[PDB]
Amino acid sequence: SDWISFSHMSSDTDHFPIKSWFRCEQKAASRSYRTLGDMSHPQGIYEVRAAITRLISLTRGVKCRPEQMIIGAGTQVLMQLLTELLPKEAVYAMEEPGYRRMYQLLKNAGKQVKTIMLDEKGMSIAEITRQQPDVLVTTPSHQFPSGTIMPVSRRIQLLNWAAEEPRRYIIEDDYDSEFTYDVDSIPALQSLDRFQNVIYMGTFSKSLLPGLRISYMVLPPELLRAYKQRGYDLQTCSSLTQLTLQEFIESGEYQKHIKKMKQHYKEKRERLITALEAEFSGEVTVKGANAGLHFVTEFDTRRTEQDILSHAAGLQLEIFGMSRFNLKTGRPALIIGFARLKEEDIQEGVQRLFKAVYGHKKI
Amino acid sequence: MIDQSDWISFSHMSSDTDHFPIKSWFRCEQKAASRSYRTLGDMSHPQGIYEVRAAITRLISLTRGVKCRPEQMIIGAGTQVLMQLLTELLPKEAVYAMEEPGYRRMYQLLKNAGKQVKTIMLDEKGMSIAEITRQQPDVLVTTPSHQFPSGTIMPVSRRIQLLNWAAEEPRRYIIEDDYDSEFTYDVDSIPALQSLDRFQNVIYMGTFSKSLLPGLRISYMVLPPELLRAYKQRGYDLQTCSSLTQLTLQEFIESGEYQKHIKKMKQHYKEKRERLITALEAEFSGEVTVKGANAGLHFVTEFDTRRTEQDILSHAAGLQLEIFGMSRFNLKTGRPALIIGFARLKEEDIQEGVQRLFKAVYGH
Ligand SMILES: Cc1ncc(/C=C/c2nnn[nH]2)c(/C=N/[C@@H](CCC(=O)O)COc2ccccc2)c1O
Ligand SMILES: Cc1ncc(/C=C/c2nnn[nH]2)c(/C=N/[C@@H](CCC(=O)O)COc2ccccc2)c1O
Repeated sequence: SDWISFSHMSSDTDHFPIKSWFRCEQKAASRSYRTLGDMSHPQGIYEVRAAITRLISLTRGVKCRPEQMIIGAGTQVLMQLLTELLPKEAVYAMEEPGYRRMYQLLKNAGKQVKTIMLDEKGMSIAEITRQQPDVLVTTPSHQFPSGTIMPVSRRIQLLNWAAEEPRRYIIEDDYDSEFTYDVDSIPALQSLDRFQNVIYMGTFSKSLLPGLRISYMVLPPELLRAYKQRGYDLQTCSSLTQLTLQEFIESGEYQKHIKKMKQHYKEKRERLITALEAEFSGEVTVKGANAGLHFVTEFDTRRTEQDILSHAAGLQLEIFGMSRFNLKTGRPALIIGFARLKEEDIQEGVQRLFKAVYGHKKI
Repeated sequence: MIDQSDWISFSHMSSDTDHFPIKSWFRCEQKAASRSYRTLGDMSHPQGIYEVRAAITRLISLTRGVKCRPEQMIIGAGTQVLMQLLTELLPKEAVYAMEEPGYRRMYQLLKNAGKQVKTIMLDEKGMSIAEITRQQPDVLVTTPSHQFPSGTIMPVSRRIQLLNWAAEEPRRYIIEDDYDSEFTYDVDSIPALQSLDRFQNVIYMGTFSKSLLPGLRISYMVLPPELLRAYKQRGYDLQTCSSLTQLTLQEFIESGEYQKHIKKMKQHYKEKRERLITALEAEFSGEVTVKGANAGLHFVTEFDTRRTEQDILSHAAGLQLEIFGMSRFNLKTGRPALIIGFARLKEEDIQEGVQRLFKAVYGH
């Protein structure tokens, strides 16, 4: 195929060390084959949880005991489980724009879900305070999709809000947090909390592969108590997959991989920005590009988003429109992911985009 | 002394890691990866990769006569996630009914979702249609190929009474849980209940987690059109089975490795069951009643003994014999009945195992 991907929901496969991953799986398998049908703790194998605990304490400042952690095949199963540990009449609140899939999950569960618009610092604490929800879903590292990084002041506002009344919860979806360009790392919301009002949720899908689904969540001890009272849950990650993750982490292959990828995506992001800036000269507006694996581009042009995307599809440019992320007019806005984008396709990538916005490039 | 490690297991909740072709599984995974690596980076179709679903569909039509299209099938990491999903596709206020004795874990899942769950006793033909029509549930959970745990194979005639019952009123459904259906022994090679479902009241539930790599959970669910339509209305589900685990399973099947393994295992289990039956019959000479064999990986033993089912169980730990009593499969009182599972039982251990059991039962 001659497709070029500006997709945010695909991941790199050319730079993921799949041979290392398989070697770790062989090493795990050799270490624990006798017990493979035995290590089935519903929360995840303890040592896997401890390995992830150590990792996210180092790289995110998350503080927690392995016993608080729950591993799962993907963020959806963990979220669904979460909605059953939280009070059943909890009013939820989601960033708009945001993760519509999760919006739909909460609606389908019959939950009330308020939509909290963004401002320059991320999820609006004014809309939060006005609408008085019980549970926040927020993406502080790199707002999904707008790309805004929640500054520390706004984190503190959200935590003060959770702290002012019993039984308010912040679900911190730290998706896309493994990378930070032209700015340093901000400690996680969970890390700043002087209390225990944050559920930390992380995923390995952006850093290993969507193909494999591994996610986890760190419960505040009281939601852990409700979880432990259930008595019937089964782990959804295969034991060998968990042990492979453990070996991949404790061998150092994981941290080696992230470091190399941090450099790769930084240079890719820079070059892709320069190329968008030369091709569009000033008629592109780029925002949300200080972290994560995508940013936003707004375009000064006359066609609809449904049209610009319909042309790009014809021109074999995989790209998505910002309208997809309304939970529910202006100039067209698109999501440029660059995780799957080959460096050698950057120049030809913007062209096709510079042509999907209308149909040409006369110069 | 009394070697502490010398445990013999009669437990049903197992699968012989020893006998699984682990190297063939990894070679299939490697072949899948060579063919499709540039595809792991994509998002699986939410139902599961089509070609995986198609391979499973071809398999279960051959091996069970299930009649379905890959389009109807939903892959998931274990039966529980699929059952949770199912409870959300079925009407909120649906009234469920499960076999008693049965699978406590699914009972707990349903009750924790706030569902009314009826418990339905067995007769000689399995789940009691008479109790079903008395207690008036909407959705049945049943194990027709080999009732868990009594081991009764529901005969065609009772299958038809269930199908008739479901067709009589709107919003009835039959969940066919076809666990441990990869094995039958010399009788009752009867196809899936779903193969008779002229009116689309059946949801077929199958699983590989007994057949494949220990610790791996791959299950699937075949949905009738109205529930499939309800599933497509959601628009937000993410496939829980790793794409590469799906592609390995597909290679395992289409390379023939999967069926080769089942033929071998089936043979192994038929002989092990035979040898274990001959031994129980020799040791107990009629003071034992075996029922619920001819399929699966466990059967039931009723014992000719003044001892308590709980006295036998506690003496059994005292002999390093891991065994389970029928009493543990009540959801929520006479001759003692035990579940003999021979999944993780060594042929070396058959003669010792029944002799230990004889002293669990009688004390001498
Ligand atoms: C804020 C947020 N929170 C969780 C997830 C999903 C998590 C997960 N964790 N484990 N499994 N799934 C997503 C992304 N969702 C998909 C597309 C969004 C959409 O356009 O709908 C992309 O999925 C991935 C693709 C490649 C790599 C990693 C994720 C997300 O934006
Ligand atoms: C009627 C029925 N339906 C599905 C499943 C499991 C499905 C699955 N697939 N993937 N993930 N979960 C089981 C599980 N039974 C286990 C629990 C025993 C208990 O405590 O009662 C024991 O293991 C087995 C023993 C004998 C046969 C099969 C399994 C079951 O009984």
